[PDB]
Amino acid sequence: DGTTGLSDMSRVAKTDARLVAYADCDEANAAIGAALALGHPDTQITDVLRQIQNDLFDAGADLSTPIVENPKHPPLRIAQSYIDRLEGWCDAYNAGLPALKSFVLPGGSPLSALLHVARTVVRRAERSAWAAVDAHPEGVSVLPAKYLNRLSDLLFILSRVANPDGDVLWRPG
Amino acid sequence: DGTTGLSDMSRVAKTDARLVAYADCDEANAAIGAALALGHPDTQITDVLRQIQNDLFDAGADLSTPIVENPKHPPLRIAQSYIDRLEGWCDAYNAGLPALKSFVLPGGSPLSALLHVARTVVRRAERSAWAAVDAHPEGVSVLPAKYLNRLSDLLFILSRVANPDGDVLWRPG
Amino acid sequence: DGTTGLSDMSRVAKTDARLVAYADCDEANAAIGAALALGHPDTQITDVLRQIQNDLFDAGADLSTPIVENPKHPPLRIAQSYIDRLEGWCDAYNAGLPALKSFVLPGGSPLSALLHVARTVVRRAERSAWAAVDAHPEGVSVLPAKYLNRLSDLLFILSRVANPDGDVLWRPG
Ligand code: B12
Ligand code: B12
Ligand code: B12
Ligand SMILES: C[C@H]1O[C@@H](n2cnc3c(N)ncnc32)[C@H](O)[C@@H]1O
Ligand SMILES: C[C@H]1O[C@@H](n2cnc3c(N)ncnc32)[C@H](O)[C@@H]1O
Ligand SMILES: C[C@H]1O[C@@H](n2cnc3c(N)ncnc32)[C@H](O)[C@@H]1O
Ligand SMILES: [Mg+2]
Ligand SMILES: [Mg+2]
Ligand SMILES: [Mg+2]
Repeated sequence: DGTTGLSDMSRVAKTDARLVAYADCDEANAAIGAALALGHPDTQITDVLRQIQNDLFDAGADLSTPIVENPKHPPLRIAQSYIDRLEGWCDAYNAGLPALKSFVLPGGSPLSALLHVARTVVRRAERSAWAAVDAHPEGVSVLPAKYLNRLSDLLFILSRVANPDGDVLWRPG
Repeated sequence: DGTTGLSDMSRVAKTDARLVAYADCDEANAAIGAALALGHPDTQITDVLRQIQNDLFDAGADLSTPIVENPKHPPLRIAQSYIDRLEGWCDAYNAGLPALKSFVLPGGSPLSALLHVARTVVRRAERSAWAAVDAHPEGVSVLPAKYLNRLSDLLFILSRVANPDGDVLWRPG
Repeated sequence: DGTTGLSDMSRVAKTDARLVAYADCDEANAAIGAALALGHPDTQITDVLRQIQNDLFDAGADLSTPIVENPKHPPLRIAQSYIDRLEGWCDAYNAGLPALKSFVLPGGSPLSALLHVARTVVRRAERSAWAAVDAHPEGVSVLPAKYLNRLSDLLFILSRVANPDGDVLWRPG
């Protein structure tokens, strides 16, 4: 006990950096599910987020599958197209937003507040994904971490779109 | 400052593995409290979850109390009966559920979404509980970690029971 | 990739203890935003929490700014006045509360449940803040960690104020 398996049945510590990486993707997936279930976004944002939840499972499958020279069967890996899709969504959803000069106090709607929670969890997942690469520079792909990086940018953008209180700004004083 | 006490007044780093373990049990307890307060489960599931919250405090008391040869007064420890009770709940609640072939996108009801959040926090708590044992193989009991392990199985089962959207499945594509 | 910048443009690992500290302040800020957006506290508690969200950004700016002998421009730092303000709020809000003899099961209202979630995240942020100091005893200030320490005391107090189920107590049995 205290051990479990990767996608290739390889035994691993429940403390393992790869497992912590795709476990945090799970936590991020749940956080996005909470934003959907309690924030009730419009149908278009709902479809975007549901697609991200699908992507996050693709990222966890990538992280749970060691990189090998020639595998038994082709592995599921994140690709740059995943990230370019997030970039496209960022541009579209950020186009109507006014310019931001300072930090925003997270909150507002249930949807915007929960998108902020998901943002911070996703960024925690990203930190874990980079720690997985640091531990296995040759065995772990960096695209999962790069996908999580841009996802937090998108979640921040969507949190602003969804906020009816507008941008409540941080006054350093 | 930066130090605190275990159950025996022993001084400990606020970074300590045992403290991180029972602190994550606290976070898991709060997550379950959110599922209750926002998901409004039926009275039967409410009683199950409230009992788990009670168990989690028993687990934290176990984790905060070093194992010693003969203690001043008898310690509160998790027992196999705690875990067998969770196993019994898993079987009962999983009996009516259809067979699952793939991963589920967390979400659906407020209750099912928040049970997914609690699931991922509990699994984070489990990882912390195993790290506590690794650091003190002789001083920390493994039953807290084993209880958290099966609790995440139950929370997954309950999340399916509570979901009115059924199982929204991950399409790897 | 896998690197980012502190407030002084210094390059840093996305695993860095200082970054993990002010990232957890962000997560705590979001958690408080969720309590506001879903718990709908009265106007007075709303103003207290919004002020704390402002303080947390001040703490993150402190943590992201290395301590130096004579800086280019004066840094934003947490002060004892921040903490004394939290102490004042604790006393006021705890005055009407009955004496507590045991642990409370987190939950109750949406507000009180989410204040418990925020409490546990803030305590996680505190642990991270102390780890930042341990890593840079001379470069990181301890007042951010001390502010987070007392904030968790206040959030516990407010969670009791907000709970309509009163104190649901842990029975170790
Ligand atoms: C990595 C991993 C995860 C990671 C990341 C997964 C991801 N993002 O892709 C995380 C931590 C998120 C995870 C979570 C869970 N997992 Co998991 N996981 C694994 C693992 C190791 C690899 C999965 C994978 O990525 N395969 C790669 C993809 C491409 O394979 P695939 O073509 O989709 O085929 C998979 C599915 O059909 C899946 N599957 C088949 N039947 C079932 C039934 C259920 C309920 C689930 C969830 C999956 C499942 O298993 C196949 C092989 O992986 C497998 C064991 C293994 N060695 O394969 C366990 C495994 C799939 N996990 C399992 C379980 C139980 C779960 C959890 C319910 C644990 C929990 N209580 O929280 C959750 C469910 C989360 C959710 N939303 O559905 C079980 C499912 C079997 C069962 N009926 O008990 C497995 C088989 C391990 C085990 N034997 O206990 N897991
Ligand atoms: C481990 C520990 C926890 C851990 C795990 C606890 C668990 N799962 O059992 C965690 C991190 C979850 C925790 C949380 C908190 N704790 Co604590 N904790 C401790 C500790 C170290 C041991 C508790 C224990 O498990 N005892 C074993 C069981 C079997 O003992 P028991 O028979 O139940 O007797 C206990 C209770 O009566 C309890 N108690 C007595 N009066 C009060 C009043 C309050 C408000 C609470 C919460 C408890 C409490 O203290 C007795 C001795 O432990 C004690 C200090 C110590 N050395 O005992 C502090 C202690 C109980 N904690 C304390 C506090 C303040 C809290 C928090 C409010 C901190 C916060 N701001 O979040 C939260 C409350 C969480 C909740 N839902 O109620 C205080 C309570 C005293 C007070 N009035 O200020 C103590 C005494 C430490 C201190 N002096 O500051 N804690
Ligand atoms: C530390 C830090 C944070 C930390 C802690 C911040 C804190 N608690 O104070 C955390 C992790 C919380 C954080 C979060 C984010 N940050 Co930040 N962060 C930094 C950083 C390194 C220092 C900020 C600071 O504390 N300055 C000290 C205070 C006193 O300075 P100030 O007088 O307030 O001046 C600042 C503001 O005007 C701010 N600013 C100016 N324009 C904009 C626009 C936006 C959208 C934001 C959020 C801030 C911002 O930048 C100035 C210089 O820091 C800067 C880069 C740098 N080297 O300065 C990036 C920076 C401010 N962050 C940035 C971003 C993108 C974000 C996030 C949106 C990331 C995300 N996707 O989650 C979130 C927003 C969180 C929120 N609620 O608003 C950007 C903003 C620029 C832009 N338009 O893209 C910067 C400039 C880095 C970058 N170039 O990518 N960050
Ligand atoms: C926006 C600012 O937040 C910090 N930063 C960058 N990436 C992350 C992450 N994944 N998690 C937390 N903080 C991060 C850096 O300091 C950056 O400059
Ligand atoms: C279900 C899959 O999730 C991983 N796994 C097992 N236990 C945990 C845990 N506590 N936290 C996160 N991931 C876990 C293993 O890879 C297992 O096979
Ligand atoms: C109240 C009890 O909780 C533990 N404790 C103290 N500070 C923290 C923290 N920031 N996070 C988690 N647990 C903590 C100590 O054991 C203390 O005695
Ligand atoms: Mg980034
Ligand atoms: Mg398990
Ligand atoms: Mg404290």
